[PDB]
Amino acid sequence: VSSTKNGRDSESKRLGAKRADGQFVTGGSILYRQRGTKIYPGENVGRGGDDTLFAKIDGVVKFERKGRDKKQVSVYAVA
RNA sequence: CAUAGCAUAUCAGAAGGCACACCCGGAGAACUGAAACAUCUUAGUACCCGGAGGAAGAGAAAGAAAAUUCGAUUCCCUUA
RNA sequence: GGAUCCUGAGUACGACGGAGCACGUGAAAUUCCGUCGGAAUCUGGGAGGACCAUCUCCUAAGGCUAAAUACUCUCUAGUGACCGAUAGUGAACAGUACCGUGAGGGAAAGGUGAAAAGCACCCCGGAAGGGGAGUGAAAUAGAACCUGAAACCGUGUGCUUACAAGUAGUCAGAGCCCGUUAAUGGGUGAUGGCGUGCCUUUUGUAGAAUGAACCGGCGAGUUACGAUUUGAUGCAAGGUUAAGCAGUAAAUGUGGAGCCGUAGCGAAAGCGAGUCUAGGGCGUUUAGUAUUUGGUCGUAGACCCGAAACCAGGUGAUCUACCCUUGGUCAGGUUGAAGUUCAGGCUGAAUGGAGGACCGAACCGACUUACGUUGAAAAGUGAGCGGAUGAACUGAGGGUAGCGGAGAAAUUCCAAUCGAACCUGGAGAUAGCUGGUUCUCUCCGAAAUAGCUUUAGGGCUAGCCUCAAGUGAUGAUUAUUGGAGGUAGAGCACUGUUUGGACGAGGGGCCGGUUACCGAAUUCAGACAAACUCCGAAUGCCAAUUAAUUUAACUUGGGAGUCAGAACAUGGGUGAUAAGGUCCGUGUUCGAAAGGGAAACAGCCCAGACCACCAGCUAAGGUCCCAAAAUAUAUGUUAAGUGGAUGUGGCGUUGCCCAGACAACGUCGAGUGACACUGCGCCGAAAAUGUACCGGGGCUAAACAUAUUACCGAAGCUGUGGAUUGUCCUUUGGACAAUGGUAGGAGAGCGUUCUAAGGGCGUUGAAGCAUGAUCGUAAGGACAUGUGGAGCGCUUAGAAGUGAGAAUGCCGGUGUGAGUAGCGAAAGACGGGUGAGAAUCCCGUCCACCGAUUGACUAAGGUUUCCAGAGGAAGGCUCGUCCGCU
RNA sequence: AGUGAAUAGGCCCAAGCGACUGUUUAUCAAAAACACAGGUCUCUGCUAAACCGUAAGGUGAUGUAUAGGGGCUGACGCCGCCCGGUGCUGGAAGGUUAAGAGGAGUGGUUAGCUUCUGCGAAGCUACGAAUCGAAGCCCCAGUAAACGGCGGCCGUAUAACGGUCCUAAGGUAGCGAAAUUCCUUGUCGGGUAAGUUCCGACCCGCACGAAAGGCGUAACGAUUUGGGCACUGUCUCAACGAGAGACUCGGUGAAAUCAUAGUACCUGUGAAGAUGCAGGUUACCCGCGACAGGACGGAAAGACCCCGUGGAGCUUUACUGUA
RNA sequence: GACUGGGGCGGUCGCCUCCUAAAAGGUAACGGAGGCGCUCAAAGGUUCCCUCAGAAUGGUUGGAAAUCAUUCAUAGAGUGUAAAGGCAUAAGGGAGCUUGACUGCGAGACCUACAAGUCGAGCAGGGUCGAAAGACGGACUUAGUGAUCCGGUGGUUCCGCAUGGAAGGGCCAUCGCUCAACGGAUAAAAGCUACCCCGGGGAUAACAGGCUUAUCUCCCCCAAGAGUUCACAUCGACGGGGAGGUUUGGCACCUCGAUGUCGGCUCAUCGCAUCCUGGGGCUGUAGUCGGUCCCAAGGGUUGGGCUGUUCGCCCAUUAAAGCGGUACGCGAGCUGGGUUCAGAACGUCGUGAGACAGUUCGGUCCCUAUCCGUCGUGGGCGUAGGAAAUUUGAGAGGAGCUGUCCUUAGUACGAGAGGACCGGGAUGGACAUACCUCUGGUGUACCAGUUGUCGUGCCAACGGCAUAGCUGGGUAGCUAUGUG
RNA sequence: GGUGACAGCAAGGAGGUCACACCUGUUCCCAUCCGAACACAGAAGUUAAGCUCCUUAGCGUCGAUGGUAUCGAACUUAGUUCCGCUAGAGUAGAACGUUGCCAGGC
Repeated sequence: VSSTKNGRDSESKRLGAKRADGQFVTGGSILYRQRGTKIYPGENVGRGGDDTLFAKIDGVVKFERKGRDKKQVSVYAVA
């Protein structure tokens, strides 16, 4: 009988943290999924063209603090 | 004229029935499957017609092939 | 010898249209039919999957041709881990009885005994039937004849019953009567407690949702060939034969065509423990193969039953429609439209009497209304009513046939069937839909959800279940530690909403201006947000660990089911701050869960049933009687039984103060009167069978409260004995245990029929049938006795038409309704006769009925029914001595 | 009491629809439906057209336009504006452009006569001015008892005329609240009755315009619809008689149905409407006669509604074929 | 075609962003909001530099402001495209040179049923910008497509039929139309059933039951005033507020192997939210009139004309002509007018088959009562001796309604006309009950009489049949309209 | 002065060619309407400003203690109890940088 104008939405992307602080990761592992730079790269960490943070060596991840509010993620080598 | 044909005297050659099971011909569906349906499938099946034999049909290289060859046709097992 | 003539004509070949070849017409190469066109004669011509060449290969346009091969309506001889009378052929005695116009469809029905010795004779009886007696091993072996179950119907008897409320049982329990597989014995049962059948389908069924009257028989995952994965066994770098052959329709023997493996990779040439494009994929660091067993799958009808329909070949116009040829019927009345004589000046004295005429019988029809509706009748009867010389009614013959025919037209008719008749076949059509699907126990045990889908009550993969093999901390819960993150709450600093309160430059007041006033701006002043935040939890999430208790977790395989969910409490959307509403999220319980409480009451509270007991402690809820346990204590409230008002309850301050404050127009003496946060009340509150919520009786506590204690209360836990299975010290026992269950997965068994081998039994009595107070954890097994009169167990192995309570299942038998509905229109009375028997048969004498017919003929059609004598088993809606019956 | 019994038309006034006699759904419809005698329109020159057949052969018809086949319409009597498939026979003549012939002239190649370069003839080759002329170009210069419509707006409830868009006009008479109008029992009204649904009186034409005929009739009629007079148990309001059933006795003797039954009520509970559950209340056992409240009574696997990649029939400018 | 708080009509169907979403991720509805089916040879790369809308300040025309300088001026600027998350390392605004908007690959990871999708260090090769480190595999991030099959263009060191070219396959690169219902039935496809059939479903609608109560009927709570004026005698304006009972709707829990029907007829039984009668009171009741309330449930509560009607308007009455429940009480008790059936006429709308919901005429209502229940009537047994007759009454059921004439009284009262209440017996009535037949009447099927046709015994008189042939009277019994 | 580890904004006060700035420039490499920017060449005079030394907490930044709730559990169907973890406001209070490795000069 009636006409509903709404009814749209998109598929949810699975953004956010992917590995845990203190956890041993492997080289080229994805540590955080994000639109934008909610968290910056750090030591032995890169960013891809989707704003994806990733490791560059085999180590241990620590989330830390960059300036006064900016946050970053690093990987430190020796396990 | 002559054919056709009329008869006559002759041989009875046929006609009907069917084991339609098998075999050889003429004609020839649909439901169904494709998760609908039309090319396709069921299927050259069912059913109808003929011939009708004890078997029918095929068969003796204008080939198969590529070797050094087999060697008409028909049937079984492989290749599959 | 090898080319001097011959060497298979509308042929070969081409095109347009089709077809057959595994092949959808492309390269159709190869081969055929229709229409047309249409070459060559051996250094020729045709083929080798388009095609051009070298190479092979062959010589069409003529004919015949054994063997090895297919099938069985038949014949003779035989065979079977094939059926035994609802089976096996439809058919053991039938294409019959019967049904249909026809094509066509199509049953039920075996049994005396060894031998008829098949019951001489007497008694009762009209007879039938029986009682003796006889024959027989045996007549409860007598033809309704082997055995003889159950439903259902009776006669007798031990116990019990006329104040009683019900799924008919179970547990307790007197009284009376008995005496067995003699054992913690059997029958019946005053009286008390508890208790809403089964199956199916469902979120949920006592259900007023489905199915079944009862009892008996029959009635549903099979086989063949392939594939995958388990178990077993042989051989092993190998393993194994197929068809065929000699043998018995067996084993065995033989027979290496083939198939798998020992090596893979790449599209492929190819390379090779490597290869394809260093870094990568699939590989190498070896066990396979044959037969057989279990599970699942594929092609077959593939677990069983069930459509509406489609197609093919046939049957029917003896019903009905229209037509053709040849024949019949239509009582009586009424009426003067060109009839017609005379008389008059064209109507009077007169009067053929026609017509889809107009009243009415025969005949044809069917408008109203009553009756009838398990009918007298699958379309009728009574009373009225329409036509009744016409387009009338009707007989005998012939003709049109299903995409058809016929139709004064209604989808109306075509054999009681028609928007497409009937029969047989394809055919076991298809049915993602409903129903049904048959012995026992032990262990484990879901789901009602993603995603996609011409998909939405279906399916597929994932999730969750089960079984086996492997791997080894990788599993779970708490501590102590880091970490990612914007919800509750709060807050306005940003985006928007906000109400009051604010300041002058200026368009403006004017006669350019004043100034208040209109608008925006900034301004001090303060509430709000799912799509505002910077200031942020509790929890939940990931992880790491020399941080403690626990027993999981994962990978690869075989097998599934599930895809309708429900209430409750908490977080939210939608709706109305509705719904036993609807949609998500986090838990619980039902589903699939018995037990106790809530009166009753899947989903609420407590709690998870292996089995025995007339042992004990407790949970939730309870302790006056029903109905177990406190009429228990001590101490308080309640008087009501089940919007505001002076209603009352404190802590309070207080204005006026006994100098005399509120009244009576100075008497008067003890507080006055106010203003509130809180306790019980107050009205507040007005439906239909019958008191009606303590469930009832009843209660002033037996109400509601608080604080102690006592006790009762479950299938929870503990005692005692037992079973089956894990678990592991393994003394397999002492323990550590465990043991509700639907779809469904796994294991172990019980019975039935048949076969092999070995041992048994049986006329001194097999199987079957009936009874018993016996044994086994269950399905089930014995033994004793009676009946029966020739076959049947056990042990180990093998093979299946291997188990029924449900399908509005199929067939047979027998109930209930019930001594009930009905006995089909219609005159009978009396006397006599015959008879075992008479309302009913025969004979009277009366009396009634039809009275254009219930009369007499004549047809079609039917086929002996017709006459006489005998007879009453069945038939005849009662009877029967009678009869269309024998 | 004289048709002394039995038999034998009820009438009158007003309206629809159909001319009439006839025919029709065997078995819920007998009629306004179908026919009909007449009208019309069209096709057929005869081995006619048309129809059945694969065809041969047939019917039409042993007929021949005063004859035959098909459609519409229905006796009798009174009764135009229009052809629009982006437009259809006439008057016409200026025309334009398809196919074809017409050739003043005009070029690569040597391009003579002139090598001191130009009417360039003429060959193979490579182009081109005149003026003329088909259907269509035209309002395609017919058509309606053929499919059809009869316009929108606006002055205003092409309604009356009044200015209009564009076309073929978008209305002849006649009728005019309409088996058709919701507003609208239109407003007007009236005849009849005590009280309405008892009969036609303006145009104020949603849903109007003439053989898919518009108006009038005398006859009809088991047709529809009103109003009177007879007359009556139709009713007030029932009573009494006569028979057949019923009901008692002798005889004979079914059927649908059925899980087993020792089968009460009220309030409640519950798959939300209980003989069977809870709490109460009432009730000795067993028949016959009568009634119809409940056993969600019996009967027919709901015909309404939805669903199935189920079907059948019909239509069409659905898709694909084909006579 | 599907979805769908039944279906149809309507809307939608793929992808992106945000809320709902409960601080990881995920998460529904026909819940609430917006975008996409591209664009850019620079808006790409790399080396440099460089940094506010607005306000205030003034300034040659000043559309006030664009153009002009100074004070700021938190980024509020701005970023091609909606949103969110991020950016002054600018990822924003200029300049140079350029094309990395390259060729092979990739340890490992995110996401996920699958097929798809996402990110990547770094290793080769060959390069652009920068002096150099170094940076670069498009774009601040995330939308801008869609398998396979067939078909079409070019390379090749692949196969290719005996051998060899070779058309054709294979591989590598590159295209095009359609799949928007966007996991695409093969890339070709409309309607009416009212003759409708079969398989199913209370998984899902229409009636009745159940829940709810927006709506509906009512009961309470608070006020400017009208009313001459006096708020409250009368009404309550804008009004908003609490409740109670469930009648048009919301929901889809029983019933689709059937719970089968609207009005009327016959017969009831409950309620009170009272129509009459019965009590009372208030009055802005002079007085009858009346207004107005409260208490009160026993009994009563009508005859017709029109419409199928519920409902509704009208004529006459009456003391009065209430409002509700009971499957909108009652169809195994009745009818069948309305409406859901096959025929037909008209109107409108469709090409048409048909439809509408408009009309109009015509159209088949089954059942033998088992159990419980109800109304009547019997058999059995019982109860401390057996019988016959009289009784008591625990407890049940039935009956309680109405109107005239007479005082009173013409007194109260009425400046006028108009008219109080109140007391006695009685009275004879209307309905409905329950007796009965003496009276008026009905009927009388074995009673008396008159009469017409016919047939028998032959005149007549009888008897038979014509509805008891017909006509006129009528005993007992049974009766109303009669009497109590 | 340079680089390098975890507090600001401004407001009065002063102090010097050792720092570095203020200036002199168009003269050159640089370089744009403008040597206003950017370059380079001066180095005359100089703490007036930037720099630089407490500093004022006035603005700003941190941040207590009290304790005003939401997991768990019962009671109940209207929010009440026992727990554990405790916010945002807001008070007090601090606070005008601790200061890592070199030159020069101490």
